[PDB]
Amino acid sequence: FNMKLAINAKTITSGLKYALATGNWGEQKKAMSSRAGVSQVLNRYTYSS
Amino acid sequence: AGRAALYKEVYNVIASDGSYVNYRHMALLVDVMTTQGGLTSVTRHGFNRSNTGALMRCSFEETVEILFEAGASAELDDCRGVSENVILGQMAPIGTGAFDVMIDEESLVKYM
Amino acid sequence: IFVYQNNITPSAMKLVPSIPPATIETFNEAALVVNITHHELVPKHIRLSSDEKRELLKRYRLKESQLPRIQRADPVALYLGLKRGEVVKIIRKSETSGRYASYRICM
Amino acid sequence: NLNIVLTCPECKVYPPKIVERFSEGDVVCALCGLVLSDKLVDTRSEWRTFEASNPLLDGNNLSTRIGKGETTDMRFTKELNKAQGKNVMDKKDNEVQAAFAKITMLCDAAELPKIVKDCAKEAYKLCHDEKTLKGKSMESIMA
Amino acid sequence: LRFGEMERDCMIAHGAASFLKERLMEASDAFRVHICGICGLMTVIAKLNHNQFECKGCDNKIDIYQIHIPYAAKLLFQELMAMNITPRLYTDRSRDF
Amino acid sequence: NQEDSMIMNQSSIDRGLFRSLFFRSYMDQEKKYGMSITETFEKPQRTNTLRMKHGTYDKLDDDGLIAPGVRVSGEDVIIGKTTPISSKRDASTPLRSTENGIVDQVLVTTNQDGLKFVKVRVRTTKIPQIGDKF
Amino acid sequence: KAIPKDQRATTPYMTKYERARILGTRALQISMNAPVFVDLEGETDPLRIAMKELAEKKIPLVIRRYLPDGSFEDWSVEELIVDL
Amino acid sequence: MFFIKDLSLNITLHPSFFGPRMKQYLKTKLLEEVEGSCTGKFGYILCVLDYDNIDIQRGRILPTDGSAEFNVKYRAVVFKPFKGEVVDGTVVSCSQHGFEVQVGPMKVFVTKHLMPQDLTFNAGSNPPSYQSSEDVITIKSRIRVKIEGCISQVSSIHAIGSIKEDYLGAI
Amino acid sequence: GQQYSSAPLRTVKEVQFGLFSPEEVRAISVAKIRFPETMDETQTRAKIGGLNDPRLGSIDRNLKCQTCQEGMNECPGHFGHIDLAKPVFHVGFIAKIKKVCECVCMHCGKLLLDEHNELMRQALAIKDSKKRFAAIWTLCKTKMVCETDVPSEDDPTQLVSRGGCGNTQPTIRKDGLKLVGSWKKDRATGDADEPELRVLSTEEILNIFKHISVKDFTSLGFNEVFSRPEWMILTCLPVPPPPVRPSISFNESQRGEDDLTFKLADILKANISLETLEHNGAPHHAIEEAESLLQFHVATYMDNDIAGQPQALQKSGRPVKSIRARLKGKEGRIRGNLMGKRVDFSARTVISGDPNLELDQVGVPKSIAKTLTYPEVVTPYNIDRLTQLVRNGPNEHPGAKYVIRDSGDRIDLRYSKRAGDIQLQYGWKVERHIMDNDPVLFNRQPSLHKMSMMAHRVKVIPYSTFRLNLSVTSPYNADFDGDEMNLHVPQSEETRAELSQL
Ligand SMILES: [Mg+2]
Ligand SMILES: [Zn+2]
Ligand SMILES: [Zn+2]
Ligand SMILES: [Zn+2]
Repeated sequence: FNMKLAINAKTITSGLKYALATGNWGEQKKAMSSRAGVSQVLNRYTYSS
Repeated sequence: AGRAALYKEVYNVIASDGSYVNYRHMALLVDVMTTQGGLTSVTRHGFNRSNTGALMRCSFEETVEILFEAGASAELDDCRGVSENVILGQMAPIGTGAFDVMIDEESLVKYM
Repeated sequence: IFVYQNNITPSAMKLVPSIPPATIETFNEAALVVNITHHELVPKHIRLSSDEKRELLKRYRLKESQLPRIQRADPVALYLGLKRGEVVKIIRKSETSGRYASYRICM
Repeated sequence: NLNIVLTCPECKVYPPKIVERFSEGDVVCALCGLVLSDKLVDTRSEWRTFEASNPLLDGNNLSTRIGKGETTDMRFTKELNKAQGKNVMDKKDNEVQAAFAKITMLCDAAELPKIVKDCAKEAYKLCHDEKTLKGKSMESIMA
Repeated sequence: LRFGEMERDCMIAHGAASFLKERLMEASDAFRVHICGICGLMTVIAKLNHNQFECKGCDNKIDIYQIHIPYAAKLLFQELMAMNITPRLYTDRSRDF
Repeated sequence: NQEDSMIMNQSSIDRGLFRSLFFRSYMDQEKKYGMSITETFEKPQRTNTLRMKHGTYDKLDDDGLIAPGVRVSGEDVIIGKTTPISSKRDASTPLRSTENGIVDQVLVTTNQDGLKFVKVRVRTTKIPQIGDKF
Repeated sequence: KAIPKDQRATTPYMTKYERARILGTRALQISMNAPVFVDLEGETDPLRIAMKELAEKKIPLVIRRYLPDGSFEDWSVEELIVDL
Repeated sequence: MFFIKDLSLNITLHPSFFGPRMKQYLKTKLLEEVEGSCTGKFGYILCVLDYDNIDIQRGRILPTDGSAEFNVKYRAVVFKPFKGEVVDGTVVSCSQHGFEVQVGPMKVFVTKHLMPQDLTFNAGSNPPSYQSSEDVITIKSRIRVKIEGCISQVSSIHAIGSIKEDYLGAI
Repeated sequence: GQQYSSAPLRTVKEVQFGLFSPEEVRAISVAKIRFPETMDETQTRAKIGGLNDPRLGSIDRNLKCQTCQEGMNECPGHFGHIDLAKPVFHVGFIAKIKKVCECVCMHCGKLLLDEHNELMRQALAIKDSKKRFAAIWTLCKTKMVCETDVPSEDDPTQLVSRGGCGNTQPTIRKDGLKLVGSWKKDRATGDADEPELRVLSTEEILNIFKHISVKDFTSLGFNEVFSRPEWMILTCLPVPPPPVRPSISFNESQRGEDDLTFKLADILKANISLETLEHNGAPHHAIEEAESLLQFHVATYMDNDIAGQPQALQKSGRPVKSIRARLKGKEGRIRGNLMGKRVDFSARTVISGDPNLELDQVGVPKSIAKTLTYPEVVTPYNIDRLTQLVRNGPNEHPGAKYVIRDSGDRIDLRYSKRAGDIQLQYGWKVERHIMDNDPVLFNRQPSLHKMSMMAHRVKVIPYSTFRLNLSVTSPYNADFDGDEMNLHVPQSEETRAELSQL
């Protein structure tokens, strides 16, 4: 029972990276209904913005 | 009386907002809903389900479910609607295109 | 015409179209208490003759399809005992022309 | 025989670039200064995620996998997930697919890079075919 | 820019029949097909160069016409066909009224 | 100044009233398409490169980038790229046609997996004009 | 079927649409180097030429006025009243 | 065969021609378009008959454009060949494959195989001929052919024909 | 341009809708379509004699389009066919098919009611093709027996014989793409209690439909020429050409196929599978299992948004764009490519007011005027002027962009080596810049008014905004808080007249 073969790191790593990036808060590249726009690019027009 | 009440009602909605629309406009709408013999609604159900052309009906709301039925009923669109000629990219039979223009060789040879 | 108080059994109603060319009409006494034709909103309907109709269609280059239609069951179509094919000439007042004549064919 | 050309016609040069233009299009020669068609084909405007597909082994299609909240799959999910699970038995469906799925599991676990991590798995699919003294062990050519 | 539905309406209201035709054809979409006179379909193998016409299946090398329609309609028609529906296009009438 | 429009002191505008800096950043990757096909950063030659941009490529140094400080303009080529397939098609990045300015800074890097990619900053100064909202 | 001249009943006056279309058509033809039926008193714009031809009723065109049934009444531009 | 057919052609005349020599130009353009013409439906439209009485009718002015359109009703002599028609003609070309026969406006070709067995190709002659035990068929010879079938080809009609059957061949 | 064809130019006067007879689908088709493979003659760069261009349409800037040639900007693209292993329902009719079965005898193919029933002869009388079918159904649905003898048109004692067959009619209900019947039965006068429960095969429904009398089916909606009911069930599949489902070849390891090309390949694969099953030892229940897979792929291809059924999905989790869905919405082919479309000779910018413009004029920015063009015909009247704008060229304001020769080919004044020494000829067209006093369509969207689109006189001016007279603000419903407006340029003397005159 080789440990490195057992636990797939990419599962949680890219699983969070997907949500945060795209914004479809759910698993994963097969998302719907998933809630899009949960994560979005921070407005940097003005400081108040 | 259905027509007269229907106009009265339409007129009120406009005049309540303190607006004026000339009679004829409201009259026409009221008449169109009427002519069939009852109260034909300005909905996918009412007008859009009449004997007009199939492409015309399909340009509003029911599109594909109208063209399948158009197929199995072997409909024939006489292309008199404005919708049809627009889909077809031809000069519509409206104002400027409501008549035809011909050269007369008689009058042509008369002026020279 | 048969003016009935409350009802006419479906047994009796089956004898209505049994004796043609003669025609039978059923009117519930309760409807007739008030003459609808007398109402503000109810304009003059006039039944046209076979010749008058023929002329209408000739004068406007019409097929019966192209005419506005009065429904057979219409309160006024009933009052006038209009038959399918029969045409009415409606004479209404106009805020536009004073008097406007429209026509309706029976359903 | 397929011959495709944009030769100006008036002053054949055989042949030169005619411009892609910026707005007008049609590639008018800087020679006869005429036209050729109307273009009307924007290649920059490819199908995004919003349909495009980048297949590396054969041709990808897909089936079923229903999940749209309209009417519940329940009975029908199992009707179709079983029915598509029967079909992946007709003509040696297993082999390439098993190899590429087991491939993405062994690499992901050691965190191998996708850009070239996937590149070598294309090499395996070229090595699994052809019959040159493989003495194939599955694990061996995987290394 | 988009000369959309509501803009079509204004043109129809104005009675600008030819201005509309232009917007929808010359100014956009406009395309030319060859159709068959028997089955009003876009079937015609126009080898317009050798001046050969043919609508095999009709065996019609004679009764053929050309029409100017918006390519999206040529598309729409091909689409309706793929879906087993026949939008037969005829250059003459048969109904009157 | 009727119907929500306003009049500006053109004299004040000259003195710096409401001017602003503007920086846009263009990016590009040198992608690797499998075992053999690799995009390249270089100045494309029009004889062996297909579908070139009508814009000019002269402002490119032989590494395929404009050096920072050069003034650019519409349709001009900031980043030269080719996607070899056979000799090679043109995959270059031109400046937006509706804009212009001077290149502010240009940086070269590799990413998480080590794909060469380059970021180009372009600076303009936007001086209050007519349809400008306030 | 075509209504006889003696039985024509449409307006003796030219419609806005008719006039706009005649002017459009003549101007188009004039612009495609068609023969001009009037003295161009220095005129160069084909619409201003068209206007001039219609002003003197020297336009050799006829309006085929279709009726909803399919029949029609033909009217000469020379004979149509231009009160517009 | 060779028919007289009543036909009509729509012509679209530009306003510049709305002068007195209008009918003259119409009758002319008609002849340019129709005469010489070869259709599948009607065959070769050879000669327009009764010039002096060509019915021009009233030309309808085409609305957005200036031009008038007339349906010029006329009458002409046509030649429409048929399968089964026996025709007389002069040989034109002759090769190892057969020989073409000119029948008025059209050429009818006879295959080496659609002739009797006795008639054989002779390359060693000026011009190349077909030789029977009794007959000799070459470029000037007159032949009676049975049309086997026609092909409506653009601006012409061509046909295949036999001289194998009884009462056919050289004349 | 687009080359000349000797074919007569005509206008479309009537559109005759109908269904495709499989005979016709086969007859039109220019290719068999045998393989779910796109192109790639196994790792190659040419189309496979199997799916897209087996003999079919042409793409990729290459003529090869089966003798037809021409290539892309002329070829409409011609259809292929696919021969289906077993009949399948066309998803759209599925219900009209059901209703037709409900009206006719599922054994002899004869109308359950006729001239003998009074209510029937009455409904049969209905002139409207749809209303009569509607009425015929509500009557015939209820009838669960094909009658041999019915009471005479006078006496109910001596029953007159109509058509034969005594068979009991099933109670049909749909089980999504499948039609299943429930036959009333008899067994000791009662039964059902527990009836005969069987699914009606496409083939059996097809056969009954084939036997429906021309007079009978004509009383139902159907037309003997253009739409026989037998043509609703799909037996042959018209395959659309690449134009309807474009492909794109990016970079030798990237290639994009259209969702339809995917959906087709599934239909094919499912077909090839079921064909092998029937040919081999037919395991009955393993075949009908493969049939209702084929049924799904064909059905989901025309419509993917089906109620009750699972959607066909495309790897990325997104559902396949069916044909229905391309026509459907606003942004569909109808609402968004035909009834409204984007156009050339259009221009848009921020509007601003001007007390110095005349009511009917419009301030046009120099740049906008220098882009928008009017095609003017070279004529004795304009020849000299036009030659000057040509000389002026594309960069100077009153200049020109193109010269259109009689020959059809376009001269680009921006690049032509002869842009200087260009000598005009009567009849040529000079595509010149928009100039002061040209009529142009000005519009402010929404456009709920005829006054929301009005014709203005051009006035070329500096600065990037469209300037309008203040009193013309109200009809458009514009202000200068950041509003933009649309400008359309007529291209014909006719079109211009329309604007200026109406
Ligand atoms: Mg505003
Ligand atoms: Zn055909
Ligand atoms: Zn083709
Ligand atoms: Zn029966």
